[PDB]
Amino acid sequence: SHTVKIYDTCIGCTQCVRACPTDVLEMVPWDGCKAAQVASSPRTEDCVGCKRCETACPTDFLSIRVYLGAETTRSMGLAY
Amino acid sequence: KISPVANTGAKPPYTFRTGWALLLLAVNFLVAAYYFHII
Amino acid sequence: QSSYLIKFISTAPVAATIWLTITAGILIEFNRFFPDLLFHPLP
Amino acid sequence: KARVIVDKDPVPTSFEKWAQPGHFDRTLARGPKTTTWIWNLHALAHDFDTHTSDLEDISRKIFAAHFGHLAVVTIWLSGMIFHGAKFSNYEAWLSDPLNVRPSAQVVWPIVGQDILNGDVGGGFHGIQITSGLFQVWRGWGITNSFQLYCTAIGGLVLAGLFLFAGWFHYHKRAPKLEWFQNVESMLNHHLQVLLGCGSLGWAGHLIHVSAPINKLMDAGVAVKDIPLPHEFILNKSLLIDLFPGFAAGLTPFFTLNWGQYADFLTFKGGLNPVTGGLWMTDIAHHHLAIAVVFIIAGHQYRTNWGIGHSIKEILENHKGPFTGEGHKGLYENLTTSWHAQLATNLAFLGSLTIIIAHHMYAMPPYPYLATDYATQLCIFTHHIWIGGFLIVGGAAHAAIFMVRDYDPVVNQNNVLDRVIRHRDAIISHLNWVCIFLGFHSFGLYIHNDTMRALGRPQDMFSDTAIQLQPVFAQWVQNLHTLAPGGTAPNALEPVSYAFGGGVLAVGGKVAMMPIALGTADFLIHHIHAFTIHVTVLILLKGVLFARSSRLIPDKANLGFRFPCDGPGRGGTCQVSGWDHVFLGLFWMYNSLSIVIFHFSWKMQSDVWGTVDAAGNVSHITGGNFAQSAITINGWLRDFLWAQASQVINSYGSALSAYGLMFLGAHFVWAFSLMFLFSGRGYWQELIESIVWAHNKLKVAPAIQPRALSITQGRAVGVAHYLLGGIATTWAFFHAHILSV
Amino acid sequence: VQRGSKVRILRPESYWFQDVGTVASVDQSGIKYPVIVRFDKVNYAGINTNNFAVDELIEV
Amino acid sequence: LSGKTPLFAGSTGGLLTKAVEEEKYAITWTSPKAQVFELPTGGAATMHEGENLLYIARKEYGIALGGQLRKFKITNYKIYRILPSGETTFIHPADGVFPEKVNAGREKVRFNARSIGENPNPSQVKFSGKATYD
Amino acid sequence: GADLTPCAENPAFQALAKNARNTTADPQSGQKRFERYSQALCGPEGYPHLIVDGRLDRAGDFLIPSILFLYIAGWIGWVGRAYLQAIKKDSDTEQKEIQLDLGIALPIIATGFAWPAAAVKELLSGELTAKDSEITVSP
Ligand code: CLA
Ligand code: CLA
Ligand code: CLA
Ligand code: CLA
Ligand SMILES: CC1=C(C/C=C(\C)CCC[C@H](C)CCC[C@H](C)CCCC(C)C)C(=O)c2ccccc2C1=O
Ligand code: SF4
Ligand code: SF4
Repeated sequence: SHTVKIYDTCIGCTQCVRACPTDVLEMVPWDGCKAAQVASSPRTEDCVGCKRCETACPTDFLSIRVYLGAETTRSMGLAY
Repeated sequence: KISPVANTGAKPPYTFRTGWALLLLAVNFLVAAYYFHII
Repeated sequence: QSSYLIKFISTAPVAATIWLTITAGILIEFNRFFPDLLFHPLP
Repeated sequence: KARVIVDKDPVPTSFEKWAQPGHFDRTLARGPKTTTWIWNLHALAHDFDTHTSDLEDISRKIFAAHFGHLAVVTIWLSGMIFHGAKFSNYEAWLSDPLNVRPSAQVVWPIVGQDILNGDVGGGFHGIQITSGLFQVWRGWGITNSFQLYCTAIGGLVLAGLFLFAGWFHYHKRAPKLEWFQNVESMLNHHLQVLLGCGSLGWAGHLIHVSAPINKLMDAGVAVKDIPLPHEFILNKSLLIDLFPGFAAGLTPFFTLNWGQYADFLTFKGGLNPVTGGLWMTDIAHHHLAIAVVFIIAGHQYRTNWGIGHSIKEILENHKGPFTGEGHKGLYENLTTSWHAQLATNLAFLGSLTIIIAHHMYAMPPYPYLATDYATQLCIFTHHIWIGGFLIVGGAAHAAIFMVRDYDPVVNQNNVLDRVIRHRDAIISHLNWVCIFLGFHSFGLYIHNDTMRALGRPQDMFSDTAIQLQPVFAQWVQNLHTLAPGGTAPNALEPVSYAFGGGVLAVGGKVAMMPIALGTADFLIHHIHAFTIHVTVLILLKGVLFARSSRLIPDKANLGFRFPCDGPGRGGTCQVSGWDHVFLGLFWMYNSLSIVIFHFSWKMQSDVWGTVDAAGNVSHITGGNFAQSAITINGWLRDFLWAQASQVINSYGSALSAYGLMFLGAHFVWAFSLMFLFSGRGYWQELIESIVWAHNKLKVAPAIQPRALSITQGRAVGVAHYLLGGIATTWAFFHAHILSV
Repeated sequence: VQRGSKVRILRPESYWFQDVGTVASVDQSGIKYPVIVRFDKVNYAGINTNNFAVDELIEV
Repeated sequence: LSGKTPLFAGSTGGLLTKAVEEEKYAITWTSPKAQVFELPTGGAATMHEGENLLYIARKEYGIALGGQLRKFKITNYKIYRILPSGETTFIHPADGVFPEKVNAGREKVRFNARSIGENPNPSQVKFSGKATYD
Repeated sequence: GADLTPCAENPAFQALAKNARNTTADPQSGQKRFERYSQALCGPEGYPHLIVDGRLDRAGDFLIPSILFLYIAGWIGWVGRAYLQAIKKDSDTEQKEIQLDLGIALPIIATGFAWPAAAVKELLSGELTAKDSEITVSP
């Protein structure tokens, strides 16, 4: 399915997890001193690719990037 | 930061650029001289 | 106050409208008296 | 319980807000950081629902906004009447209406406009109008210019009163909300006074002023000899000579001896032979009958005295077996949301404007309209196009209500709630009808277009070959011919000569004629039904799925107007209720563009044309509609290619401007495709590289440039697409008929 | 770089690349991209701020 | 799964044969009060006093519904994934804490220590099965 | 030219002068138009064909109108550029573009008649252009 990649420029807004409709994302802690918050993509099978996460990311350019790929019943949002 | 987006390595006069340009300009004046029957 | 009214003309549309009308009026003025021009006459 | 509450000095009248643009919203008020702020400043200007949540400020803004709008319409109508006074040939048109063309515009002697001023008769060189105001002012009884001058001044005065009112009712004297919510008082007042008494007064005008004036002018009396309207009131001998019913006076009215007024109140039900137009006496009997009906109809609702209905009671009691709670909760919707009221008022008003166009051509209600083929088409076309736009707006605001103002608590198992539940069944079946009609209605043209090319006319769906006769319409036609003396015993003639009767010839031209329905008309009426159903499919789907969909469950939080939700789920593009409206407008165009061509070709072919004294009619195209309108090539050959000859050859004549705008309209239509096909992703990249050149030369702008938004690019396209589309037919219809 | 200083950003794949900007503050910690910067020109999303590293910045 | 279905007469927008054949999801929640709420796909329904249950064709319908319930001040919403063999799993709050808030048990998944700007050029990676974003 | 002759020898031009089609309110505008048009060369169709070759004899066709535009056009661009750079120094720059501070603009609009003289000064110096490293460019 699709792949959501999260890069070093995260700052811990948490907005990506909120805008997501499918709960593909989760905020995890960082062992480092940067912050106690990093975005993750644990369940990418439910990613549909609506790019709402990329609309809520206030970086110079996207810390969290969604790369489209192979399709499935879930990623296409087909209730039939 | 691999490739610089701006070019470098040229001096104010730009001799090599100007020499070929003035030559191309001279042919145009020559064809014009043939058009006006100056030659 | 009068200052508030001047800024309304200072805005883009009212300023653009008055200027282009003055600009257009000059051309319509010139084409009236001097009817048709395609080239400058040659002395 | 319908009191008049008015607040005192709600808002000041300072000029300071003019200085600061963006006072609408907190976002726009901050500043213009980018160029999208400029486009957003306009797209939200009349969106009062976004500015303030307080419903009072919404209604006060709207009530004052209508007043400024009426000032515009009154200034417009006054200008038409003013142009009729100074720059017009109306006074010459009255003496010789048939052989003189109507004109009201004069271009100035400058670079070469002056060719547009053409000989239209009456010693006047000007543009030939097609609005029909000359026929209107004649029906009103205006016989000189000064009398026409005074009416223009009153409109400007009336315009100022409307303009003064909105200031008065927004700055000084603002009504509260519950003053607006008294809908029961609103309906009584509008029905009885605006529509009832307004019609009643016009009956007094037609009886006193118009009908005697029209009768004298029709009987050969010169305009100089016709008395003025005031003289009829003072001297009653004049009315008695024309209408002897006045000799009895008002006593027969109160004693119910209404037969005495049979002279000037009639049911002739036909057109005046001398002037193509309905009898003024019927128009007098007309408005008198309707005023009583409207005045009666208004008293239904309660309005503080206990006598009448609560509309809530009528709706709630109209439930049934298949609809659980019925109309319970709707009255709260119409009273809560302005958008829902707009959707109803705009949709049905649009359908009126189409119905009006249909009644007017078959029943010309003004003198000398039928002979003026130019005025009939332009009126029939303009009204259909207006009604088409309004009907589409009704679906838009229906969706805006559903996104913003729809409450699930109120609409709980009501009629609206059930429709949303089985929205799938409504659309899947409507989809089947659209495919069924499109195959049959249009595929039959392809079969005829194919068979004729193969050389098999025996197999066409034609009048001589296999034929599809509209037997039901042929039958309903026949009843209206036999209704006079049958099911309409007091009717002398059929209601319209289009249904049947005999040919009516005003001068050399035919005013109206029976419209025989053949196989060609069978197909076209289904084409119209086909295009209308698809337009409903696009719009109705926009309303029901505006709130949610299987593809997008939460479509309301995104809003009514949003471009997409990402490239996920396949592609979620043009899923909003806005984008459905954007699509329906193209189909509204395709729906109505055939209507005006069906009217233009048939009337030219079957109805209109010069008639000989011996009884032979020579139509304009001569039966071209019967055999050629069953194939697409015929519409391309006999209608578009043939009738457009006057347009392209209009250069060097008074009609040359039509050939230009006919040509320039093709530009804007193609210019639309630049926006519809393309996309913002390209254009911001091009603006990027162009900004580099300005940053180089230090011409960079402070307001950073930004490409047009996605939905805006669709909005601009449909604007050009319809503007360049309609304007083409506008010049094609004008120049072809003004020459013919 | 110090507080209030104007700097040219050298990071590519950025909207304000090769453009000046004022340093609002610096995080005195071991975090990557500590320096906060504010520019006059907004980006496409309208953020008007972003954190950047010291190596990318040059003191104008 | 135990709960009362919200009372609504039915709607064409709902579960299809994909529910029985492939998978269906179910959302459960507890209420203080019986109220009216808009369903994820068309219509309105009257949620019961406590322990409500609803079967939804997709996971998006539930989280979309969960946002609506939060506006009614209900945060004890739970989603399940029901397979045709009856298998049920606690899908959305796999950890009891919500995804927005932090928990120690979680770990990084698909993290790139580099920046997007430092991605490798694709010409460096061709005829190898590798993608640039890895 | 291509079968191109002077006006008076051309028979086509003689006929078109009779069919005047007077443009302006002046009754003899049509005759005065064709009279002034005698200088240009007319083809077989009888319409004047301009020559933009650059001959001094026919500078009125394009060359004289050519210079008249560029002087006007540089006035517009130079005034726009100076007005824009002047705004950039002030505090609120965005609002000034929409709402024009005429106190700043009209002095700048007054200047511009000698736009080439001010242009060459910024041309010789680095005022006209900017460094490529200063400008933003995509990767
Ligand atoms: C007597 C003068 C006067 C003055 C000083 C004001 C002043 C004000 N009015 Mg007001 N108003 C007036 C008359 C006046 N009004 C009248 C006569 C009406 C009845 C129509 C209204 C109805 C009215 C409403 C309903 C509202 C205001 C509002 C306002 C405030 C903000 C207006 C603003 O910034 O936009 C200034 C806008 C303009 C100058 C543009 C106006 C465009 C006119 C009306 C239409 C032109 C149509 C034109 C023919 C179209 C051609 C198109 C084509 C040729 C291109 C401000 C205090 C608003 C307010 O209080 O905000 C909270 C508000 O909601 N007014
Ligand atoms: C009684 C009529 C009526 C009324 C009162 C409204 C009122 C409204 N509409 Mg609406 N609408 C109507 C009819 C009406 N509409 C019709 C008939 C259609 C179908 C075409 C629509 C389609 C429609 C859409 C699709 C949308 C609205 C929206 C809105 C709201 C905001 C619009 C706004 O900010 O205005 C400002 C609007 C503009 C500045 C657009 C200008 C369009 C120009 C006039 C087009 C050019 C036409 C012109 C004749 C061309 C020739 C001249 C030109 C060459 C110079 C507002 C409540 C918006 C909304 O979401 O509501 C909340 C929205 O998105 N309307
Ligand atoms: C000429 C161009 C054209 C055509 C043919 C169509 C056709 C269609 N559009 Mg459409 N559309 C168009 C342009 C066109 N569109 C444009 C430009 C837009 C943008 C505004 C849209 C926007 C649009 C929307 C928004 C909607 C449609 C819908 C429809 C469908 C209506 C159902 C119907 O008529 O039955 C099908 C009829 C035909 C295809 C007509 C010709 C068929 C012939 C008679 C049969 C072919 C002969 C034979 C079998 C061929 C066999 C060959 C063999 C060798 C394979 C239909 C598929 C609606 C829809 O899908 O609802 C069902 C809908 O909602 N369209
Ligand atoms: C889409 C509309 C349409 C229709 C209605 C027709 C109709 C016809 N075509 Mg034709 N055609 C069309 C489009 C159409 N054409 C197009 C688009 C082309 C171009 C490719 C052609 C090209 C063409 C050629 C080249 C020829 C025809 C011919 C014919 C005729 C013979 C049909 C035949 O043999 O099929 C037989 C039909 C069937 C076996 C099935 C019909 C389906 C039935 C009626 C369904 C009924 C459903 C029922 C009511 C529901 C039950 C409900 C339940 C509860 C009980 C007939 C008049 C022939 C001819 O010579 O014409 C005289 C011929 O040679 N056609
Ligand atoms: C061309 C195009 C653009 C770009 C269009 C733009 C940028 C239109 C710009 C219109 C005007 C000309 C901008 C400048 C307005 C100035 C105020 C005018 C100067 C003032 C004088 C005229 C007085 C899109 O953004 C787009 C988006 C989505 C789908 C298709 C398209 C599309 O086709
Ligand atoms: S930068 Fe993007 S991914 Fe990082 S916390 Fe903010 S919204 Fe989430
Ligand atoms: S594309 Fe959609 S599913 Fe994927 S992370 Fe963004 S919001 Fe979540």
